[PDB]
Amino acid sequence: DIVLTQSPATLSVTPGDNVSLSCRASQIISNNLHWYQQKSHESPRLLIKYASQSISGIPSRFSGSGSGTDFTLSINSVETEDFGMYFCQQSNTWPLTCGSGTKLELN
Amino acid sequence: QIQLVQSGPELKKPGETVKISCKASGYTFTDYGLNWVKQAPGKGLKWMGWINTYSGEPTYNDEFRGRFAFSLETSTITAYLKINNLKNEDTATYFCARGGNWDWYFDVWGAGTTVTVSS
Amino acid sequence: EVMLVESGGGVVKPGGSLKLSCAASGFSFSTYAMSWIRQTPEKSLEWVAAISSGGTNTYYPGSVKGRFTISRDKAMNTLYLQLSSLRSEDTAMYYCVRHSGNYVDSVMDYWGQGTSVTVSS
Amino acid sequence: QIVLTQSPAIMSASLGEEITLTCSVSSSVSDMHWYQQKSGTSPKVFIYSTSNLASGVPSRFSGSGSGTFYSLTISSVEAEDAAYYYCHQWSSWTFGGGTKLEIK
Amino acid sequence: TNLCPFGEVFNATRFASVYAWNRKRISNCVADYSVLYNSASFSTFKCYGVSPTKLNDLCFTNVYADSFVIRGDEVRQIAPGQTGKIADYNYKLPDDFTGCVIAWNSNNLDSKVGGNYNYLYRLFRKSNLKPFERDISTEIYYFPLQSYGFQPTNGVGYQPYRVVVLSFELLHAPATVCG
Ligand SMILES: *[C@@H]1O[C@H](CO)[C@@H](O[C@@H]2O[C@H](CO)[C@@H](O[C@@H]3O[C@H](CO)[C@@H](O)[C@H](O)[C@@H]3O)[C@H](O)[C@H]2NC(C)=O)[C@H](O)[C@H]1NC(C)=O
Repeated sequence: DIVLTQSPATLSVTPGDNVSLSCRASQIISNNLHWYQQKSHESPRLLIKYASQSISGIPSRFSGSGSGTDFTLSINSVETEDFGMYFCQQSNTWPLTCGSGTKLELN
Repeated sequence: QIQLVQSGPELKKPGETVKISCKASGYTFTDYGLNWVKQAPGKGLKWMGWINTYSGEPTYNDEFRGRFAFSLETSTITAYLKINNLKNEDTATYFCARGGNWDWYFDVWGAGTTVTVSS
Repeated sequence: EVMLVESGGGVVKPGGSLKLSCAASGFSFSTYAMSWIRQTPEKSLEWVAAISSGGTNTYYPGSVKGRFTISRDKAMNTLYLQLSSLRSEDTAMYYCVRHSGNYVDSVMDYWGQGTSVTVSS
Repeated sequence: QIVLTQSPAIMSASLGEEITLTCSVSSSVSDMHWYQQKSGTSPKVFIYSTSNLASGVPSRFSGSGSGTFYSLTISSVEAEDAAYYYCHQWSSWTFGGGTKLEIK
Repeated sequence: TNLCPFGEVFNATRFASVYAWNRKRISNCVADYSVLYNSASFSTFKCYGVSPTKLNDLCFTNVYADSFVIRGDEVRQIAPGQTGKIADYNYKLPDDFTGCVIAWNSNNLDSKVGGNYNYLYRLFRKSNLKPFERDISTEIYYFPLQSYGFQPTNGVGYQPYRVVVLSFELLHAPATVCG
């Protein structure tokens, strides 16, 4: 099965910066990666689907691109509530599995 | 509205059996199956396997093979989780996620039951 | 010679349950597939259940879905079909058939005698 | 889904005649079996794979057909052959309406 | 001792449709087919030139794992020597096909009560087709790419049967896949 490594383990941002994130795989999937964001001790939500598209209710800076085996989530000019834990999980092979996790922290 | 109302917290002793409910509403129950996610504290998520929302057959992960069961009755819109032989390491939140039967992204989630086990 | 018998067909009021059992004798049991067909009082057949050779795959139509749980036995060379949560139309004569191939796709050669279950009062 | 229409409900055939029995499908299936049931006994098999004959049945029950049409041929009708006849394919969930062959 | 990635073609969420089947070329593997054969969760395991217990201990150079989704009634006609609605317009095998065809029942995933209208099959063509060849040409013949009308309660011959078709091949090259 695939394992998903996020790097690095933590971040340190000031509000208003354009900083991107990294989720790399161990198999090559045809853009079947999604992206989740979980705050403290509650349920995560969906941000973008299939690593390039997006759904309603999402702020405009949350967009991702790139297919293959290395994928990057790009957020620009971040907000004072977008911080927390961010997740990537793939949907190509079985069983489904999520990434280890990063922590978006505000300086 | 579309939501997945859940059960409340639990507190068991090692050797018991829990039953966690997850009731759906709004959307028609046959178009989208359900999932289960075990979030160990300070850890990543794990996909506990899905359940076909019409027929009722589960499909477990390769790691949660024994000691689990995905029951379901469709007279009332309600799906269960049954955990046999509770051990010391199964203390986590257990969400239920509305993953589709053609897409497999967990679109709309629930609340989660922070179950705890103690001697 | 291939020999199939049936039993358990009684009377249950609607809402109750009943278990049948088709005992097989005369062939290698764990290699061929079996299925259960009911016969309406207007004599129109339809499947209610079908199980493959290894007991891994079960199929039921949309009219009896969720309650008719078929089961195969390895040891004592019988075959159980369990029914529950009956309705007013499910009174029928229930045969026990055997396929010739190791899946459900092949034809049904040997048939049982068939019990008649009645839902009334 | 699939429905199996057999028209009419009862075909008429006095002895010595050659009659055929129909079986049609809505969506095109690859083959169609043929079952025979008398009044009071369990049904038995006559023809599988649209042309092959089952065990212990005389050599006048040889049908044919493909696509959306499957025919059941009997050359010399005998008065013992007065039974309800069903055709049923793997992809059905429901048998045909059943046609009983009577002797005029 | 590295084992062949069969998990990327036996364990996939969305198998492609029959007219646009995905092909995965395999080389420099070690393929223990006894893990495949002794799984017993497959419906039709037909082999067409090697015996299904004998296929372990002989080498090859490149084996193609074609894979697609067809109706259960049509799994038999992707054998060699049979021509039907599937086997002359979508996927046709040559008469000296060397390999095993593996299929099973998959009513769990690919079924919705309103329908699963995304698996497509080429109904009409101008002429017949030469084996091991595909054509994604969605031009008017009369729109040819009709979809399978799938349902959870439709028929055991009309449930989707996800079939992966191996294709062994030995050419003038050093054979690698032995096991
Ligand atoms: C495709 O995925 C399925 C899972 O959905 C794979 O089935 C699982 O395969 C693993 C190993 O490939 C089996 O694990 C083994 O289980 C035995 C106990 O039976 C254990 O002692 C071993 O140490 C090992 O962990 C697992 O049992 C099996 N599960 C089922 C339900 O079959 C399947 O192998 C995959 N297909 C491939 C790789 O071609």
